[PDB]
Amino acid sequence: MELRHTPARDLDKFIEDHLLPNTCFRTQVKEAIDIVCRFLKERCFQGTADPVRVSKVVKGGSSGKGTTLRGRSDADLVVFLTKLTSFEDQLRRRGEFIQEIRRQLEACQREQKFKVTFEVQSPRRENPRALSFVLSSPQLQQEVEFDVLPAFDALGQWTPGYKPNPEIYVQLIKECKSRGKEGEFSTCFTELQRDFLRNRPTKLKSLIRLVKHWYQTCKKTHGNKLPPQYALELLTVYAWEQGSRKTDFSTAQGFQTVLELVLKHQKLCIFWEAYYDFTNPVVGRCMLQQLKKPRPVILDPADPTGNVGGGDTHSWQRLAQEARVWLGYPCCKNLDGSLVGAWTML
RNA sequence: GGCUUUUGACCUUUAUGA
RNA sequence: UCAUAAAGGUCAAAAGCC
Repeated sequence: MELRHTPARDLDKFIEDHLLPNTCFRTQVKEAIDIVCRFLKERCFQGTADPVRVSKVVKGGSSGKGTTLRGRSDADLVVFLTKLTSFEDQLRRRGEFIQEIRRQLEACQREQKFKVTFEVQSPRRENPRALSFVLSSPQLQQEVEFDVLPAFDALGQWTPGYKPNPEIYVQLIKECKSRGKEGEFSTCFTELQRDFLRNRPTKLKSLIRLVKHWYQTCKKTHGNKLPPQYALELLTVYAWEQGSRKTDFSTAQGFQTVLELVLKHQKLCIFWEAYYDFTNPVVGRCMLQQLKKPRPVILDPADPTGNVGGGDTHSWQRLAQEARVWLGYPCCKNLDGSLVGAWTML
């Protein structure tokens, strides 16, 4: 029943029975999300003496991408505030707004609205990106974990399917590389990150789910010294774009392709021009600098300052060693014993 | 041939915030 | 119009099952 004992033919069956989200489970999470969202915009930042307001609460993480694994009762919310004027503004006052959110959550708890339990000092205080807590509500039938991140609304009103004005990227690059905070404000472009995955073929998302499951399995051996999970998601998308491009493909072949790409990480230089490009001199120069870095280079399609590769070859070494082992498992093999084969790249 | 689910798309509408 | 949840209808993709 485990993935490592599942034959290649049966990968889609494994995904269906173990990875695809459940209806009743998902409805609980969505209601929990609405409860927190309404708390933020109706209670937390709504006082008449309070100038700060919520322009939008954006659902990030896997829930925004539609790549959620079954049994995952959690949500990552980015709350964009009208007060922040810049990225540096966010970097300084984020600890302040997190304190306020926590104080209002305590107030609602005092008023017996719901029950919240905060994560105790897993990160050290200063500088935190998120407020972490578990929500318990009488309306809900299960508990839901939350990560809430206050952010400067860099995109403003952005419509999916369109390129942001590059001037926001110029602003980002200037502020980032002035204080060495490359990739620090990728959360501001959460909407771009989920948009990059939203319209992908259904089976590609299922493959992402499978890759994520494999990743988290390895994560129980190595812990947090692996590359970011987001890097594996981008790598999976890259594999499909270069080697398949079809709604219908072999799940096993896609899986082996990603594993082999992990092995060949020393030659990975991956980027997109989905939301930015070389047309703007400053932006294009930033892109070029990134492509000249030690491999693997996997540039965030939403943030030109972010190399998801991590700049840690040790993490990729540990993942490559898992990749080589898993290539000998039944999940990459036909019943006769031979490998299903990887996609032919370009 | 049929059903269901998951993930998206489109046309309206409701609530809340901007 | 954007964000979060929901209502009605239609469409698509993939998967599972009969």
